[PDB]
Amino acid sequence: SQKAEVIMNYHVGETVLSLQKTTLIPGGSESLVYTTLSGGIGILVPFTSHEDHDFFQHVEMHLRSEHPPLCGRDHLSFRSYYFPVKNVIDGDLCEQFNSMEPNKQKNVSEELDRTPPEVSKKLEDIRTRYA
Amino acid sequence: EQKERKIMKLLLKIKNGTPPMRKAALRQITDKAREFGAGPLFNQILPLLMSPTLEDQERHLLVKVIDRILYKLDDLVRPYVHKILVVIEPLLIDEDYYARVEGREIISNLAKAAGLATMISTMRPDIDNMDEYVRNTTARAFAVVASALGIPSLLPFLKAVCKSKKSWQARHTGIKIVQQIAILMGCAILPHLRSLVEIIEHGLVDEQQKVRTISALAIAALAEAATPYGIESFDSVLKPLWKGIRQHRGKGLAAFLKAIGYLIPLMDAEYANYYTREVMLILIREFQSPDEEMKKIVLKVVKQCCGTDGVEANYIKTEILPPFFKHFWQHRMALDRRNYRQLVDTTVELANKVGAAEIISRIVDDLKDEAEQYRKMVMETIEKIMGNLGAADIDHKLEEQLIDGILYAFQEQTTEDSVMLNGFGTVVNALGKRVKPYLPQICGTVLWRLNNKSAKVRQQAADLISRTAVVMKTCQEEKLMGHLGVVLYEYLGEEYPEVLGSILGALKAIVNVIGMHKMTPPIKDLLPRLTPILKNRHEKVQENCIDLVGRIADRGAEYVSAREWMRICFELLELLKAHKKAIRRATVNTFGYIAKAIGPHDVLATLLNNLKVQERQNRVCTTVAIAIVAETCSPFTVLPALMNEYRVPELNVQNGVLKSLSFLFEYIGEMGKDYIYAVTPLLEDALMDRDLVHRQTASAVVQHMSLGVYGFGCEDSLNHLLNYVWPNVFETSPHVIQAVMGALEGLRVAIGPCRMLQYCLQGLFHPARKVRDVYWKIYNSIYIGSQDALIAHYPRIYNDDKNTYIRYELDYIL
Amino acid sequence: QLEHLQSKYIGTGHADTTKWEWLVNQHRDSYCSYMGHFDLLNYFAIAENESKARVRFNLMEKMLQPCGPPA
Amino acid sequence: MFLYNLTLQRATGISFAIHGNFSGTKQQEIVVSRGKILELLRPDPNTGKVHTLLTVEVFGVIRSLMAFRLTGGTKDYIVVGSDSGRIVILEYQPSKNMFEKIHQETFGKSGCRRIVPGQFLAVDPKGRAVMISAIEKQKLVYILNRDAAARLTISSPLEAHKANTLVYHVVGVDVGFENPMFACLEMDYEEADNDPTGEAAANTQQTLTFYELDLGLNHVVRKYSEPLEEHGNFLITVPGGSDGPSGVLICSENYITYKNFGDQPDIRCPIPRRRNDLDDPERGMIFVCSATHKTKSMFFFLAQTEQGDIFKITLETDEDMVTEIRLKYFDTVPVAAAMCVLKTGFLFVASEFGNHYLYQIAHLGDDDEEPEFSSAMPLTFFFQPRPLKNLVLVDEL
Amino acid sequence: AKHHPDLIFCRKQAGVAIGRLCEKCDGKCVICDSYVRPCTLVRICDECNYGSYQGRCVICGGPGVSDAYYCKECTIQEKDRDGCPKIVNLGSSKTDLFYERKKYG
RNA sequence: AAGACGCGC
RNA sequence: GCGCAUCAUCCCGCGCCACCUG
Ligand SMILES: [Zn+2]
Ligand SMILES: [Zn+2]
Ligand SMILES: [Zn+2]
Repeated sequence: SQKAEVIMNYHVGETVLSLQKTTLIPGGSESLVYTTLSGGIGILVPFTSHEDHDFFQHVEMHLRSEHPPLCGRDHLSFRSYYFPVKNVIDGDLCEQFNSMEPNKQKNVSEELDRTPPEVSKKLEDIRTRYA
Repeated sequence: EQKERKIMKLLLKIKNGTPPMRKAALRQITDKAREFGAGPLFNQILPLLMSPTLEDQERHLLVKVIDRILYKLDDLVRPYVHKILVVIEPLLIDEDYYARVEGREIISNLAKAAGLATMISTMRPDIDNMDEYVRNTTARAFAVVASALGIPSLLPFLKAVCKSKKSWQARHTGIKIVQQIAILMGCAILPHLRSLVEIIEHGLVDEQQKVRTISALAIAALAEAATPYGIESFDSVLKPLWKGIRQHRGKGLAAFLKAIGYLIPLMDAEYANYYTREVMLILIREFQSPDEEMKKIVLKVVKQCCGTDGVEANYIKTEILPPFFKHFWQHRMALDRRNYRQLVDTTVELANKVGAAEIISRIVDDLKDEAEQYRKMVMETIEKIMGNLGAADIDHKLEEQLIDGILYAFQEQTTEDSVMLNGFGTVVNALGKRVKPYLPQICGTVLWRLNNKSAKVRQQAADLISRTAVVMKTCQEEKLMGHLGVVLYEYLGEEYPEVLGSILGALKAIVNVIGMHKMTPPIKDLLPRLTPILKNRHEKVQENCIDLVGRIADRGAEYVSAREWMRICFELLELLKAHKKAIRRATVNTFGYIAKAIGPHDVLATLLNNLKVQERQNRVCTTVAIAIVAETCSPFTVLPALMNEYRVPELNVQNGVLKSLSFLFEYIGEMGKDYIYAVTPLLEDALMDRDLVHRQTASAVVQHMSLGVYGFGCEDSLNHLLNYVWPNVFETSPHVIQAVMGALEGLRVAIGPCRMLQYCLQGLFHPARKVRDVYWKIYNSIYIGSQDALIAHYPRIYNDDKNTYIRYELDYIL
Repeated sequence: QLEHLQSKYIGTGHADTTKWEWLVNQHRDSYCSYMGHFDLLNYFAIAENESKARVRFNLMEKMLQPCGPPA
Repeated sequence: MFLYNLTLQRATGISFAIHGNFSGTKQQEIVVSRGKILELLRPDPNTGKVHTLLTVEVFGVIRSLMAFRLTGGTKDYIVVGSDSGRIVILEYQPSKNMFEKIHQETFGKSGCRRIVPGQFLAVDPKGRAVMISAIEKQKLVYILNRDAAARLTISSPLEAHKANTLVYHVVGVDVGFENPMFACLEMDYEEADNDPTGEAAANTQQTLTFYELDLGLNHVVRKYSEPLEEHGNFLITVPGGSDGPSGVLICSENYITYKNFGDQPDIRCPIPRRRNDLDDPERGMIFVCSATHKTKSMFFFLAQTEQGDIFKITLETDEDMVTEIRLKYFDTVPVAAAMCVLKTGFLFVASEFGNHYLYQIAHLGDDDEEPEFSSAMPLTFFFQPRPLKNLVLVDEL
Repeated sequence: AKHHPDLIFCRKQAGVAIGRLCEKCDGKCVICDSYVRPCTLVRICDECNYGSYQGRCVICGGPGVSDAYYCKECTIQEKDRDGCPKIVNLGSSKTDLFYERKKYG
């Protein structure tokens, strides 16, 4: 008969036993907050514009190509552990971008034709808006 | 009888006739060897190898067919192992690398296929043979057969042979076997070093001169096979070797010195230093020996001793350098080959260890010697030192002396060799800025060598200019470089092909070192002058001019008219039939830059019309050119033309355009996810059961696209493509099987192992056998990669009344 | 003739491999993956009032002969 | 239809723990690994508080974690075995406040596979070699050395594969400047699957396999294979050399076994039980975690049972022979996945669930009023639990 | 390698040394023979790198002038986590080619 | 002029 | 024996792997 189709896939890495879509901060927007069995709490934030999504995707790809994980594990393979990633952008690399030494971050800044200060401002804008 | 009557006909078919006939004959030999047997076949084959008038080609073909028929037959060659061995022995004893490799492969196949018992039975009696050549070839046979199947299975047998008391010949043979194992195995004998050392020890104690010499050689071979570690297993051999060093003389002294020199790097720094100090007196006493072999041995020993860190620069300089350098610099000993290379290696190692200063400062004077061999040797030492250590140790006097020496050596160019040019280039590169005052002298000398007696020494002059252009440009002499460039420009009319190639290479170097807009020759006139050079036939000038025009298109494309662009494109299509692969790669690169510079319409139309040459050599080149054009230009401006060209019913055109699509998808990578929808009808049409080549091309396109678009969520069209790709698994041609396997692997890594497991679970236990086999191999291919997801993708199997097949741990509910 | 990597791997079936071998290999792989994954082991140790050490010990003992005796 | 992934709260549960001088100073530090987060935290002896100093995410599953140092050195390196088929050695830089990679060697495919090394990791106590082992059929040995530039070097892996065998635990054995030694609970199962009578479970005992590491021959060979009376759980490394005798303790059901290579007799000691147990007597008792304290004057071992009882294991031995093993009840704490005994009289307990406590040792309780047990006593043992007396709670996380 | 099925790899445990490639095989991939996106280096085994074998081309066996590399597709397909990718055979084509060249040369 | 592979009159 | 077709397959002129020799 009729069969549904999957539009999104991701691998948090820990068992998830909670899932809800409610606002957290007053005056904010709806978010998909989830809680895992390991004791971590995370949220999912939609993209309000195409330019922001493109910038975030470019930043994530450049960080993956330039800054590998510490244990030598492929980030794309780690996220595509059981099923391929679909329409999900990881923010962990974007937040870890603030921890690297200045040389590489500045270099990727002109590689993206942008500057580190406004890049950090845009990174913190999502956090201060949806959380 | 009839079995033998069918042998000589096939032999004459495979040895005489066209290659297709001999290949076909070999085919039915391989096919029908199951029923033919081995007995009469060998009884007829072996006398052919026994013929004294055997040729190289006949021997190679016969040994190849023997190898193949022996690979096919597992345990059907036992009765004739001795005959095969004794007839391969002359083949392996030869001094040909390929022949000895084939012989050792044959013997390894014998060891793998045949049992050890029959080999032992046919192998034992010839150990104590009086003839020496058979003993040597049997030693090689033992080496290779013990390399096969592992050494420990016959190590006690070797110990028993070496412990023989009847004659010294058996002990000599056993020590030869140990030496051969050491020289052939390499690092595979390290766990079994102690037993071999104990076996060789008592043979070393033996009073026979031949036995003790071969024991020393075996010890040296074991030491060089265990160079990193193994001194603890060798510390029990030092005393007899020292006794031989201090007592024995002659060949035994040489063998013992070689063994101790090999053993010196094994131990620690202090022990090595003490032993080098002990042996230095004997080395000094032996340097002036007339024998060349002993001189080579002591040179190698000195090099090995100097390579160790136990010695110090001051001590080695004050002890061994004066006498060795006095007694080891003569033309009579320089006339040799092995002595030449060993002296070069020893001097360069000594220069690296102690320093280059004195070792070059007191050979630059000898560089002035009129002897050509002495000059070549000293220049080779100089260039090796410059390449290894560097040049930040030279003062003005030494550097000017070296410049004078190299200029004098190059001026008296009598022999034909590129070592002159290599040495000069290494010298000028090492000098760098410090040679800038001298550049006008080199320019004048190279000009004088260039303009004389009708283009004979101009080849090396142009090669020298190309090599030295880097330092010429970094010396800030731009006007001189432009003068050389323009002069060489009017020197472009030389008829000689190699001279013309050297000219083209020099022009490439001069236009690469400096910007093109600063070049004095007219490019707008240079290209019409290079076009006849493009129409040339010699390989060197062709490749040089193709790379030159590639550089023209890469950088100087603004000053070139489109008419001559299209024309040189026409001769690029004409020239695409070149034999060399580098020429074709440079040619397709030139198409890439031309299509980047100008609109990809005329060049695309010309390339698409070259798919009817009736030869795949040009078709693949045109395919690569079209792919690079589409990659360097807008893809959406190329695909409609590709489809329109596909609309023709020409099979070659369809294959070419499909390969072009595959190459384009491979090149673009992730950017081509937007063009997936445009090629789906073409892929569906190609996947139809019409032509095998169409299916292979479609599978290649699917695999390349799947790898490219992986990780971006394009499964909707990939699943539809797999729905048509899947029914192509049931095929027999190896090429289509490989293409299908690659396509399914790409679809697995893109979609995920779950869908692949679902598809492969349909017939894992089919009643038929072929479908079960192909499903099982596909399942194995899926299971090898990304195994950690199949656990979640496994289905549920209901347990029986005797076994449990349900994982109850996954049914827990919180 | 690149079947060397196929033969040099443990845990995969071939032409006449019966159901029992496939199921025991599946069970062994499942147990090893359970041991490797911290989250699933924690889930198992939460489901039953036990400890992770005891759970992994029992899982190791289950690796001796899954799916009953061979037939 | 595109979402952005964030993390408001990081993982808190602790799966592994280790301690050492990771900053090059005398101040001890603790490195614990979360599910997929590696962070460094150290306590303050003056106040007893614990503050995190660094927290990074590795984007991978951590299966092993332990520290080592070279002989004569002052800094401890970090070795972690992830699901990826490679091994990486870490190093903490106090100036940059981040982990610096020093080496990375690949040896197999990624993912939690049955025959891929990474599950078990062993390091030589002296700090000259490291051993990584898989669940089945795979074992690799690496050599750790320092070059003339005072930088870490990695040698080639060693072939130590054994077909159709299962490994329960791998741990290094002290040799005292001799060749490094490794011991594992290797056992075979080839005959288990070939018997249709169902006797695979019966007549199948574990073996204590020993492996050398011959630096001269650069190869590994099996030393012994000693069958065991009952199945074991994990092994303990006894500090050997000049300070104490070399050996290994085997933890099993209701028993502890001491074994050593040579002519060392076996020593057995039943695990004491509480007074008037309310549980089922048929249920066995095992060990969940253990610690150590290699004090120069005298070393002792700490272990925790299933119910959380802390037992102070004291080993009594002659110059070269072992006499008896004396068990003693220390205190009772919540069950902990890993426990580390810090210097300066501090104990850190990484509880399996709930909050993590940091007790402070005040009285060692050497021969207190409570009687102690020993292996020399003929035939079980019973002890009465008491509230916290030796340990004093200071701070909890 | 890919074109000729006769050639086989040693498939031994990877060592610490890095393989080399000659001028002819400067950009070829060690598995699929591609000149696109070289990302990761190539490791050689201890047996394949000993004495005379040091500094030799992985594919054909000429002098080593450039370092070998793995392409992007090979890295994605997880094919680089395998044994030593060095050919131990000498190739059937090379033997015939050398024999005919020696005969007609 | 060469290493393999598959296609029918 | 005919007509064919595929593998960015070869087209590289000779290379050198511990050795000959009183
Ligand atoms: Zn090559
Ligand atoms: Zn190899
Ligand atoms: Zn590749």
